[PDB]
Formats: sequence, C-alpha cells, structure tokens
Amino acid sequence: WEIDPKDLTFLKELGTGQFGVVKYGKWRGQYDVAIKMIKEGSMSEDEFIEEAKVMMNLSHEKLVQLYGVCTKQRPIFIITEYMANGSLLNYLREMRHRFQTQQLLEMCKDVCEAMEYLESKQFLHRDLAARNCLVNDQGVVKVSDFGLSRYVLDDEYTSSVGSKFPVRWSPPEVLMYSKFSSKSDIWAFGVLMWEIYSLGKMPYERFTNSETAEHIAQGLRLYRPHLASEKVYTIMYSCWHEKADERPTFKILLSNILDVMDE
Ligand SMILES: COc1ccc(F)cc1C(=O)NCc1ccc(-c2nn([C@@H](C)C(F)(F)F)c(N)c2C(N)=O)cc1
Repeated sequence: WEIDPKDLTFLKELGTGQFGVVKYGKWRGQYDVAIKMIKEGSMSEDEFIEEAKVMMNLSHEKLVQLYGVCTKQRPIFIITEYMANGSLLNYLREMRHRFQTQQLLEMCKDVCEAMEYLESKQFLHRDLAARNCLVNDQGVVKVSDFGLSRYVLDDEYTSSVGSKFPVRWSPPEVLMYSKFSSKSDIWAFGVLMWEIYSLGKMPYERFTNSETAEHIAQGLRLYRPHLASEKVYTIMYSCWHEKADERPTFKILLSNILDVMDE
C-alpha cells in the first residue's frame, strides 16, 4: 500500500480540485499513473492511510484503481490508475457535438457494473455523480472516489445541511435523516444516468439546493432527457421511488440495461 516517491516521475499537471492537485506520471519509468497531492486539512489522513488497503482491495475493471499512497512526506500522495480523458462531467459536455446515442447506454452499463461490484461487498460509494467518474483513453467510464466522503473534514460537504452537500443526487431519506445505504447509491445512479443522457446538464437546474430538496420531498422528479428512449427513462425513474425498499438493486439495473442494449 505504501509507494516510494523515488519510483515516481511527474510528467504533466492535469488539474486541481477539492482534494488537491493531480499530476500524470510514471511508476518505475514505465507504468502510467495519476498522482493526487492531498490538500492540507481536507482529509482525515491517518484514517485514510490505515484503510487505503481496503479500497486497494476493490478491484473491478470499471472502478478506477487505487494503487497506493506515499505518506512519509507532506503532502501525502494518492496514486491511482490514469484516466486520460478526465472527468465524465467534462467529457459529456465535450461529446455534445460528436456522439452515437448507443455510447450513452454503454457508459451507464460501465458505471452499473462497478456499482454492482461495490454492492456485492456492501461498500457504499456515497457520492456517485458524473463529476466522480473518470474516462480512459478508450472511452471507458469508471467510478472513482468510492467511499471518500467518510474521510472529508469539511461539514459543508458531508452534512445534509451543508451548502456543498450533493443534494441533487440524494434521496429523501438522506436529505432528511442522513440514512445512507445501497439504495441511496441507487438513487444517485439514476441521477447519473440522467446526467449522461442530458450530456452533462445540471439536474434541477432552475432550482436552488433548498428548493430541490423540497421538490424531491413533494415527489417531483427529473423529466426525460430528449436523448433517452422511454425504456431508458423507465430504468432511471425506477431509481427514484420514494420508498428505498422499492428501488431496484444494481444487479437488476444491469440486467435491464443489457436488455435495452440487446433490443
Ligand atoms: C480511485 O481513487 C480513490 C478511491 C477511493 C477513495 F476513497 C479515494 C480515491 C482517491 O482519492 N483517488 C485519488 C485520485 C482521484 C482522481 C484522480 C484524477 N482526477 N483527474 C481529473 C479530474 C483531474 F483534472 F483532476 F486531473 C484525472 N484525470 C484523474 C486520473 N486518475 O486520471 C487522480 C487521483
């Protein structure tokens, strides 16, 4: 789990975000990696490091792999699989003038496969959204930052009443009671399918976060993006039953997606 910084070569800065700067590099001069330099005070570092091996054990081809951490210096580095096309949210917005509708369904299948694997381990993602998915050089979408919100220090992001909480991806039981489960990841997946089929538009864009939480509590839901067929919309809408126990599992969604692909 501990990577020696001597084996890393840094090659290009890719960007910066909430948890720090990301660079593309090589491990032992040969293997592509992404390196995130964790922003001081953003994470519970000791707790993350003791559990980095847990996340390293979650190996599925549609999860962005965590390769290890460098912790004998400041800042700590988190080393992962390199995803050359970057965030899914930005990639969807760039796809707007060049795509086949068939590719949108294959992106949903990729994310669903990763989430069926996490569900099989009873591992909660807690912030599934297009901004937390990445895209590789072959256009395969993979899920990233799985479970990370448990280690974030800023209550503005982790509390349901924080200005930065992912209200637009959350079901009623999370907004009201902070009750997370595999079924709150199912709700967020349906919003992510809506983001894919809307080519990266913001969900509930006419509403503030406070108005969105009221809108969802009143039973109102996202309408059908024009690119989604009625069979595709039926799948995303199934993720949004008010009662969590009425929402499907990721194994059922995957079979439904594969049925639409087949037909
Ligand atoms: C699998 O990782 C985890 C799993 C569980 C967990 F709890 C935490 C982590 C974690 O912290 N990973 C650190 C990390 C996250 C994202 C990128 C990354 N980001 N980006 C872009 C948006 C940009 F712009 F930031 F560069 C890539 N292309 C990236 C790329 N990998 O090519 C790089 C490293």
